This record gives sequence, structure tokens and C-alpha cells, in this order.
Amino acid sequence: SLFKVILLGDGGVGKSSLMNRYVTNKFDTQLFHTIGVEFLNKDLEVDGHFVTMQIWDTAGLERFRSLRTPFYRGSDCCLLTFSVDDSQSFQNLSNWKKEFIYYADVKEPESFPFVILGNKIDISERQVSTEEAQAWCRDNGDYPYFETSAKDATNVAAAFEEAVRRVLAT
Amino acid sequence: SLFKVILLGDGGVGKSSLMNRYVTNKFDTQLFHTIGVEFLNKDLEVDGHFVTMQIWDTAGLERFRSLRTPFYRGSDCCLLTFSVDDSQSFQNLSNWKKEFIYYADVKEPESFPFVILGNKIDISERQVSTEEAQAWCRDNGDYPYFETSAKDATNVAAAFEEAVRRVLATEDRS
Amino acid sequence: MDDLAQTKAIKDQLQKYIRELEQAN
Amino acid sequence: DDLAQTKAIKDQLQKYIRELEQANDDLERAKRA
Ligand SMILES: Nc1nc2c(ncn2[C@@H]2O[C@H](COP(=O)(O)OP(=O)(O)OP(=O)(O)O)[C@@H](O)[C@H]2O)c(=O)[nH]1
Ligand SMILES: Nc1nc2c(ncn2[C@@H]2O[C@H](COP(=O)(O)OP(=O)(O)OP(=O)(O)O)[C@@H](O)[C@H]2O)c(=O)[nH]1
Ligand SMILES: [Mg+2]
Ligand SMILES: [Mg+2]
Repeated sequence: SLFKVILLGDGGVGKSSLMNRYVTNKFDTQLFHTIGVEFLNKDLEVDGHFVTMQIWDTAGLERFRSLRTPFYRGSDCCLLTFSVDDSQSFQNLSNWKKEFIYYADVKEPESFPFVILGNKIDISERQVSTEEAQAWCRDNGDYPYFETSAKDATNVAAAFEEAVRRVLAT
Repeated sequence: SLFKVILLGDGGVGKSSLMNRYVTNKFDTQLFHTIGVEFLNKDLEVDGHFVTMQIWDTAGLERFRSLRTPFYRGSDCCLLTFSVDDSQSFQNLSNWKKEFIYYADVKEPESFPFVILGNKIDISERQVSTEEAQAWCRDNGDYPYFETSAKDATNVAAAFEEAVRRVLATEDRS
Repeated sequence: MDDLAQTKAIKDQLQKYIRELEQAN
Repeated sequence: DDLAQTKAIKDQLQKYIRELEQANDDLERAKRA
């Protein structure tokens, strides 16, 4: 059926910018911060399988927790997103993983598919290195890691495609 | 074809209850104040004409003005609602007409269809009389006036049906 | 109507959020 | 158009919360003064 994949992470890491880049191929400098949730349909072929997908976009800001968390239920894959110019967004990945598992109410949460995205790699002055992000992914569930730029349209489809592969695997 | 009709009026006069009575034939004592706008669809036949009526319910409370006003535009007919047990809600009619006229931007206000509803006639202790309500309607557009009860269902169906008639009457005015 | 339904569900959740902001204020 | 119209309502709701959020930023910055 319909693959549900959902984007979590700190405010301003680029969640809405990744989803909009992937679905409508647009990018904007002054996007409004998300109030609650959004979803866009997206249909694709992955490894020759036709897939129907619904990308869910959630607010990063803490005060909107109560708006996002009812919509975690029934998600097939979770994309944990940080900005590579924001070491705090990277340190909070564990907090986002736990927030998902607490509200998602998934059977066997220890084998649930997470994909990790480090966004904004167009910015030269990085606060998070590739190696430390890979160390964390390897050491916290062994998740696939993708460095992305919504702005430059770098590696954006590859992250969502891999999420589909992980659901198909499950 | 589709007919958009909109309910305006003070908080708690029974706009939501009027719509839920008409569409779902239910009534609730403990009904929550409306946050923003709502709509429901109802299919009916008025005078041979098979019609879908989209009923727009709005929040009456002052703080929700900016929430409701962007949905005034496109209404074929406006239902100004007051409560017969609330004199203030009746005094406010002029304000609600002026607000609808501004935000839906109705030029030709002299011919746009309004229907006035005095709700809660099931309450004994009235605070607005039938004649003074009928007076106001004659003098401010000569509108149809309906004394209704969402609680009892009195004249509810008739009120909504009449709104379709006023729309059919001016749509046949070409 | 799962898309319409889903959007209704989001709208409802936003209205809950306003209902609780307003009651404190 | 019902899906389209519900989206418009949600948009207004989100707009309202943004405005409300601004109102509280004004009172909180009033308390700090
Ligand atoms: N250089 C660069 N800037 C980006 C990129 N993606 C987003 N931005 C900028 O960073 C800001 C944050 O983007 P958003 O997608 O709104 O961030 P968010 O995660 O949706 O934030 P919340 O909605 O609060 O969760 C935007 O105003 C963009 O201009 C990127 O890939 N590269
Ligand atoms: N006796 C009686 N009570 C009613 C009637 N209509 C509504 N009520 C009661 O009065 C209250 C107000 O009804 P609502 O439909 O919420 O009024 P409203 O105009 O929608 O108020 P807002 O949503 O704030 O604009 C409800 O809780 C009902 O129980 C009626 O016809 N008769
Ligand atoms: Mg966003
Ligand atoms: Mg109401």
C-alpha cells in the first residue's frame, strides 16, 4: 500500500526544504517555519517496483510537539534530519529518535527503519564532520546516512529512495 | 449546481446547532464554541431544482474575526443569526451585515440575499419580540425572517430551504 | 476520502491547539 | 473542491496560530521590559 515516511529534526534544519525539493523541485530562501504537520504524495519507481508514498513533514520547534505527535502512528520509515552547520541539531538526533518511538506506538521499535540526513552540505563552514555523523549512525542502530543539500539539489532523491528500500525490506 | 450559504452571528446564538440539526438531525447541549470555520454539504430538491448546498458555519466570538472573514467571499446567501433570549445578539445584526458586506465585498447589497434567524424560540423568557425583529427586517432590506429552534427543529429546514429560493430567485435574475 | 479525511484530521488537531491556547489566556 | 477548501481552512488556522504566537512574543517581551 501507501508508504508513509516522516521527517523529524530541529527547527530550521531543512525538512520542508528537502520535501519540497524532492516533490516539486523548488527551493526557497525564506520558508516559513512549519506549524504542525504537512504531507505531500509522491509516486516513484524503486529498483523497478512502483511505489506510492506520502511524505510527512513535521514542525521542529518544541512548542508544536502536541501538533506533530498524533501523526506518528502508522509511519513506515522515519527520516531523522540535522544540519551539518548546526552541531546542536546533530546532538539532538537521539532525542528525536526517542520522541518518535514514544509516540509512534510501533511493534518491534528496535528494528524500525530510520534514515539519517545531514542537510545543508553546500555551507562550507561545517560544525559536524562526515566521520562523526557516520560514527553516530553506526553506533546507534547502524542506519543509512545521507549528506544532502536541498539548496543545490544534492543527493536529495537518493535519501527518499533508500527509505523506500528499507520499508520494502521490512 | 452548488450553493454556498454562510451563517454569521454572535457567539452562542446557535449557529452550529442550527447546522447540525439541519444536516444530521441532532442536537447537543454541551456544544463547543466554533474555532474558525466549518462547512457541511447537503443535497436537497427545492421547487424541482436538485441542488447541493454547502453550509458554512463561522465562529461568532470577536477574536476569531480574522479566521472567518477570508471565507465570506463566494457566498450566495447570508444567514444572519441572533438569539431571541439575547437582546445584544439582536442589536448586533447591523454590525454583522456591515461586516459581511465589507469582507465578501458585495457590491449591489440592495439585492444580495439575506435571511434572518431568531433562534431559541423554545426558551420561554424571550428578550426580543417577534414584531421588533420583523420591524428590523422590513427596514434593513425586507428579508425573510424565521423564528427557529435548533433544539426543537422548529422552522430549521424551512429557513435553509428559503435561502436556496433566494439564490434561485436572483440566479434567475441573470 | 483518506486525503480529505487526513486533511480534516490535521485541521482538527490545529483547532485543539487553539482551543487550549485560548482557554489559558 | 472539498479537499482544496479544507486545506484553505487549515492554512487560515496555521496563519492564526502564527499571529497568536506573535501576540505572546509581544507580552513576553513586555514582561522583560
Ligand atoms: N545552504 C542551505 N540552506 C538551506 C538548505 N535547506 C534549507 N536551508 C535554509 O534554512 C532554513 C530552514 O529551512 P526549513 O526547511 O524551513 O527548516 P525546517 O527543518 O523546516 O524548520 P522547521 O519548519 O522549524 O522544522 C530555510 O530558510 C532555508 O533558506 C540547504 O540545503 N542548504
Ligand atoms: N434552548 C435552546 N438552546 C440552544 C439552541 N441553539 C443552541 N442552544 C444552546 O446554546 C449553546 C450555543 O450554541 P452554538 O450553536 O454553539 O452557538 P454559536 O452561534 O455556534 O456560537 P459560536 O460558535 O460562538 O458562534 C449551545 O451549547 C446549545 O446547547 C436552541 O435553539 N434552543
Ligand atoms: Mg518546516
Ligand atoms: Mg458554532
